[PDB]
Amino acid sequence: GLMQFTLPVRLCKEIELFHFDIGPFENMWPGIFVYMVHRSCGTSCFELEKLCRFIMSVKKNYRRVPYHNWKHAVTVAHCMYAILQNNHTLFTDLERKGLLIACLCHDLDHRGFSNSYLQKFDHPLAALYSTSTMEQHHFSQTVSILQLEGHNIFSTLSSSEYEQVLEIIRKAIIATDLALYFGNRKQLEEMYQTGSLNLNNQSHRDRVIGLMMTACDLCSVTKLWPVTKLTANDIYAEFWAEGDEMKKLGIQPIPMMDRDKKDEVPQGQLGFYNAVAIPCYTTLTQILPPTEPLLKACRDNLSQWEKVIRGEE
Ligand SMILES: Cc1cnc(C)n2nc(CCc3nc(N4CCC[C@@H]4C(F)(F)F)nn3C)nc12
Ligand SMILES: [Mg+2]
Ligand SMILES: [Zn+2]
Repeated sequence: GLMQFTLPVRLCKEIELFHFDIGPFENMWPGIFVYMVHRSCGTSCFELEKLCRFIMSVKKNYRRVPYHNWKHAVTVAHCMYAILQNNHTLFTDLERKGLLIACLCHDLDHRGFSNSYLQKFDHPLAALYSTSTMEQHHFSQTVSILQLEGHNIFSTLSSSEYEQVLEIIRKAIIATDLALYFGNRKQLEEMYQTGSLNLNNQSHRDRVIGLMMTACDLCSVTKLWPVTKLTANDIYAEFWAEGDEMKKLGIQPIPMMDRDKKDEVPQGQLGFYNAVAIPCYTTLTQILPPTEPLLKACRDNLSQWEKVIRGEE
């Protein structure tokens, strides 16, 4: 256990910042993740051989799709790392263990299609899981990989601690269904404003961890503008392929997914920042003040989309 992972200087410094981009070198992403586990959890948290085997099977179970791919998994895990490292004393040891794994696993075996497309196509997954269809699938894939021989990274926990970590992971992964975010955020907003928010209340922590999951999942809007803008291309590449598959079933896609409305993307981003992203980081910053850099970066990117609309960029 004298075997620390170490990053080149620029990465060692910049990985601590919320806006870090993990880079185009896929083969460095596993080491970046182990580095983050070792600092946010400890060199004691997992056996290195088991953790390495788990990461590589997780990678193999992400698909070659434009956005919901292995790079997205590691990107979402890094945003969680930055949240955890900026709120040293707010989280339990089980939470530090579970949440980086949940982030790495949270889109396992994504096919690049929405819950709504699986329901309209009548995919078998839509009959097995009637709500949060893909997110129940991602959690089921995580359990599968944890059960492969030599892949049980939680083997040193008691039965009850193992049950607890798998429940943190399950709830964190379900919470990445954006349909559930609007309601979660409204309850958190009321709880904060009436001062009823209690981090010793388990159902309150669960809500706060859900919002952390949304914030990490949406973190492309918190990056430097060139990263944000190029990530948006990948996001729409998926939506528009789904739009094409909606038109093949004889269904007009929603505007978000209709490549004929390419021109409105700037205005679509404004709506998304104002309805989803800004509210997300605003409520997160109220509950967890040291996450403010996420809100500040989001607002800078909103202002860049505003520039695009005025043709100033
Ligand atoms: C989940 C998520 C994560 N991260 C990001 C950055 N995004 N961007 C989105 C798309 C947002 C969105 N774009 C549109 N547009 C685009 C043109 C037509 C339509 C409108 F007519 F509005 F302009 N509608 N909507 C709702 N969804 C996400
Ligand atoms: Mg997802
Ligand atoms: Zn995701």
